[PDB]
Amino acid sequence: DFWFCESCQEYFVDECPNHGPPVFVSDTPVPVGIPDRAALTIPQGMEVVKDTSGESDVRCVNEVIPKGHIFGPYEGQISTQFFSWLIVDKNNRYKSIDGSDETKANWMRYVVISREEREQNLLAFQHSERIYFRACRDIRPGEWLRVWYSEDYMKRLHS
Ligand SMILES: [Cl-]
Ligand code: NA
Ligand code: NA
Ligand SMILES: [Zn+2]
Repeated sequence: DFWFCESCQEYFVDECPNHGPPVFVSDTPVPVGIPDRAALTIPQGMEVVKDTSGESDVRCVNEVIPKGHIFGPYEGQISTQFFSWLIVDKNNRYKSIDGSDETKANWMRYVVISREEREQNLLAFQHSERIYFRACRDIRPGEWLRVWYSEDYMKRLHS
């Protein structure tokens, strides 16, 4: 697996020759199995906004999230067969990562998937059989997170 530099629109081994290594943002540590575990894992600088209708949305708060920042991995149940992400395993077979159980998943389950290219600020991709989201532009405080599939990820899933 090779990381993609959003700034250069090129791939690299482990360190971009012009921007350096990938920058990863850690989830807030929360023990698995506890109530509302997923929402509590939200990194500092982000907020899970739950409404009275039971729906959730996620926003940047406090400081800009720079383009290229990586979030994840997406957590949940992994199996061969509303919150399901496909991965292509080492044996060229599909596996599904399911964030349905809020006690086992992480905050990324609440990220809204949007096909509107104007609002997208995250791109989903696979690295080492896990799903990550990378900021495809700077995300300013108050901006809602909106994810779509990276081109490489869509090309990978067609196999
Ligand atoms: Cl990918
Ligand atoms: Na932030
Ligand atoms: Na959501
Ligand atoms: Zn670069």
